[PDB]
Amino acid sequence: SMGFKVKLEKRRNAINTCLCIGLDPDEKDIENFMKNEKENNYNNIKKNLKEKYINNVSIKKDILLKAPDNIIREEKSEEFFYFFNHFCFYIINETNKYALTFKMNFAFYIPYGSVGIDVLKNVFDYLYELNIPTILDMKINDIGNTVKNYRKFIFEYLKSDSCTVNIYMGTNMLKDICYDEEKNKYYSAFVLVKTTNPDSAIFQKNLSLDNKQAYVIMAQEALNMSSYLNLEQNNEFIGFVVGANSYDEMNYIRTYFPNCYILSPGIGAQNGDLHKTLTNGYHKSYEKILINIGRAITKNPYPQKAAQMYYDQINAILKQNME
Amino acid sequence: SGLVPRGSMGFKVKLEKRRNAINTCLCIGLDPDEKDIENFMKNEKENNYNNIKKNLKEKYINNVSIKKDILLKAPDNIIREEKSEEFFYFFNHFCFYIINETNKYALTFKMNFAFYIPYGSVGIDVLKNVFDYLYELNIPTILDMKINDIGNTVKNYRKFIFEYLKSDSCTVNIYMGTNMLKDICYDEEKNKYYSAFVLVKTTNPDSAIFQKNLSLDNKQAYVIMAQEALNMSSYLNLEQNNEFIGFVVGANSYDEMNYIRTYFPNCYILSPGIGAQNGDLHKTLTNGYHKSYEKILINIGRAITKNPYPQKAAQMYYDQINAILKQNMES
Ligand SMILES: Nc1c(F)c(=O)[nH]c(=O)n1[C@@H]1O[C@H](COP(=O)(O)O)[C@@H](O)[C@H]1O
Ligand SMILES: Nc1c(F)c(=O)[nH]c(=O)n1[C@@H]1O[C@H](COP(=O)(O)O)[C@@H](O)[C@H]1O
Repeated sequence: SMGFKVKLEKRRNAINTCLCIGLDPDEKDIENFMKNEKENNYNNIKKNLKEKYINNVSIKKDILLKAPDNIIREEKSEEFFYFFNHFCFYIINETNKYALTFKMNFAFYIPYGSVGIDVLKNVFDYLYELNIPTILDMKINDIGNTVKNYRKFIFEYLKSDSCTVNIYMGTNMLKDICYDEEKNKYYSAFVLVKTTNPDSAIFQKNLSLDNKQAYVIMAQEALNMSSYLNLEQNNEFIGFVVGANSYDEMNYIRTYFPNCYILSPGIGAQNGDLHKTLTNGYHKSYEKILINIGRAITKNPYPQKAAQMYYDQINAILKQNME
Repeated sequence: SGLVPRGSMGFKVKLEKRRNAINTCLCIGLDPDEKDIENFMKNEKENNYNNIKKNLKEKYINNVSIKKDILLKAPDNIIREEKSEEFFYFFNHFCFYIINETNKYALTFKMNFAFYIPYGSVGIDVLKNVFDYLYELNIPTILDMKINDIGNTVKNYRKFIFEYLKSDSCTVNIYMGTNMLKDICYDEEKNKYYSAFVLVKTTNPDSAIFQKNLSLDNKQAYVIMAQEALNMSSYLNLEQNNEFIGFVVGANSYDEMNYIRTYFPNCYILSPGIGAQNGDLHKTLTNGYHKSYEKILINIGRAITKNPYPQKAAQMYYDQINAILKQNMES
């Protein structure tokens, strides 16, 4: 019942970081988990089985609760489901004490068909039980009638706190993403502003209007719609995705939108500079500058230590900025 | 087989061969909503499962991948013996019904992913059986998902769309950058090439705010984006491999349709917005006209799927399109 602004602030006060852990498991990660767990006699899956909230997931709980040794031989058709889900629970278990937010990119959960969407639901239920803020990164975009399906999937089925949105088609789509008039519900989102891909300048910087580059125009229009929807008063927000390799744009966005929520991917695997990113994007309410780190944690041999490393680096920078 | 392929190689070829046989550019959209599924279940109960019994006599239902056993059951037996499969069964049967009733008028079918996800996994199973079913019927397919991400991420969508569903094409939003197309329309590790349509001008009422108002070098953003897409298609050598990158241009965007067809004469256009939305068929098809009709796909979803007589609705659009194609050929 509390809005996302309030939930995020409360979590930030409890754990004192702005680390956002990205959970994007690829086929190799799942294969590697099954191989490593076969070698270490299922050390991590055995730990997963001891956690309280595994008893609360809603999809194929009985399969997940089985011993790894029983699955491989007598439930071959559930093997991929089992190891995929257990990899996700392992990462969450190892790293959640350091996380302000988890962000799950939908692309990683769909390419096997339905099975990965069951895993995704179980992941969102598990995070909900742990009371950890969630972002579903799906970069959704469509006309209003179609996009309402994503509002349902993301905010009703998964019970996500927030999602990502590409508003290139227009900003009117957000009326059917961030607001449900019949249910009188408000939801939060981050819109794409400046992205990490190497050619991101080709439309985001080269296109312009009124002496302002497209990324600035798009950030303004997203805030105009947030204001139209009265999201702030309802404890929700529309924020911006700004790449952690995009230092000038991060500085421009925080300078011209000093109150905005920013989500910043690109540190670690994509080699963004954490110091410049967090400094340029800084806000004393530092839930407003989420630093997403995916592969540098999930592909590290010791994800707890990887998360700790980034938690420590971030906190040192926040301390410097708090002066 | 290790021998040279004998079947169609490439979406361009698949589209042209079907267009030659059925003489239309109608694209039937299959976007079933919760009400559609509800209604089908209710109507079928009331007509003693007329349409599901028809579905069960079609041969290719025997070739779908997922829970075929369940789909082949008699509907009354589903209700009493497989109650937890009821929604899956009626959702998948509504789709087969629409496909059976309308496919003979369709150059291609476009399925919008959004309608298949909001129930969790169950709808993705339906989506896969739908693509399996259309594959068997050898009807060209489009998965409309407007995908976009960085390269490492988007490869997952390439896998889902082109390897798992075996779609012929998809829709893509290239606002993040054109280079994403290298990981969608091409697979370097397999030397495979796939087709896409990129968003150029969309039907939502505020579409001008970025697509028209933003500019570079005396060109509106939609022109910039179209050109970048075409440049990437050339770089990837798609057309030499019988694939293409085309454009989504809304059926209510007449000036832009004219511009696009004029300045990109041989491009593939996909145009939604007629029927349920405010598009005008005559104006759209006239501005986007190409003698290779398959380069101007006219998508109609709700005006067919929400019609109580879908075959006749499809026939009427097919007939109208053919009359307009005739006027534009010069009878
Ligand atoms: N949402 C994104 C953007 F808008 C963007 O400009 N760049 C991104 O990387 N992501 C996502 O952020 C994550 C980066 O993960 P990691 O590199 O493993 O740390 C992936 O989910 C990406 O798809
Ligand atoms: N892909 C689209 C565009 F880029 C666009 O500008 N406008 C659209 O309507 N669609 C899709 O086209 C279909 C319109 O369906 P119908 O109105 O029922 O005939 C839906 O799937 C829409 O999401």
